[PDB]
Amino acid sequence: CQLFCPMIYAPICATDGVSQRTFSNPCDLKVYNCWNPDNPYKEVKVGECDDANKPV
Repeated sequence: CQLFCPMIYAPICATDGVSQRTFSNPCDLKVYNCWNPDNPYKEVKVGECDDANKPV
Protein backbone atom coordinates (compact mmCIF):
# COMPACT_ATOMS: atom_id res chain seq x y z
CA CYS A 1 0.00 0.00 0.00
CA GLN A 2 1.25 3.38 -1.04
CA LEU A 3 -0.87 6.28 0.16
CA PHE A 4 -0.20 9.56 -1.67
CA CYS A 5 -3.44 11.23 -2.83
CA PRO A 6 -3.26 14.28 -5.27
CA MET A 7 -6.21 16.73 -5.55
CA ILE A 8 -7.65 16.02 -9.04
CA TYR A 9 -10.89 14.51 -10.45
CA ALA A 10 -9.91 11.46 -12.48
CA PRO A 11 -12.24 8.33 -12.69
CA ILE A 12 -10.45 4.93 -12.75
CA CYS A 13 -11.72 1.44 -13.73
CA ALA A 14 -10.60 -1.72 -11.89
CA THR A 15 -11.83 -5.31 -12.24
CA ASP A 16 -11.45 -8.24 -9.83
CA GLY A 17 -12.93 -10.81 -12.29
CA VAL A 18 -16.43 -9.58 -11.37
CA SER A 19 -18.26 -6.50 -12.83
CA GLN A 20 -15.91 -3.54 -12.28
CA ARG A 21 -16.29 -0.30 -10.36
CA THR A 22 -15.13 3.29 -10.97
CA PHE A 23 -13.39 5.40 -8.30
CA SER A 24 -12.87 9.20 -8.03
CA ASN A 25 -9.02 8.80 -8.22
CA PRO A 26 -6.24 6.00 -8.28
CA CYS A 27 -5.28 6.86 -4.63
CA ASP A 28 -8.92 6.40 -3.42
CA LEU A 29 -8.81 2.89 -4.95
CA LYS A 30 -5.50 1.60 -3.44
CA VAL A 31 -6.80 2.36 0.09
CA TYR A 32 -9.92 0.21 -0.53
CA ASN A 33 -7.95 -3.02 -1.29
CA CYS A 34 -5.29 -2.31 1.40
CA TRP A 35 -7.52 -2.78 4.50
CA ASN A 36 -10.35 -4.69 2.73
CA PRO A 37 -8.87 -8.25 2.00
CA ASP A 38 -12.31 -9.80 1.16
CA ASN A 39 -13.16 -7.22 -1.59
CA PRO A 40 -9.87 -6.25 -3.50
CA TYR A 41 -9.73 -4.45 -6.90
CA LYS A 42 -7.25 -4.77 -9.79
CA GLU A 43 -6.43 -1.62 -11.85
CA VAL A 44 -7.07 -1.94 -15.63
CA LYS A 45 -6.90 1.76 -16.73
CA VAL A 46 -8.04 5.32 -15.87
CA GLY A 47 -11.52 5.54 -17.44
CA GLU A 48 -14.96 3.93 -17.62
CA CYS A 49 -14.66 0.26 -18.60
CA ASP A 50 -17.23 -2.51 -19.20
CA ASP A 51 -17.18 -6.34 -18.59
CA ALA A 52 -16.40 -6.89 -22.34
CA ASN A 53 -12.90 -5.31 -21.94
CA LYS A 54 -9.46 -7.00 -21.73
CA PRO A 55 -7.58 -7.29 -18.28
CA VAL A 56 -4.54 -4.97 -17.93
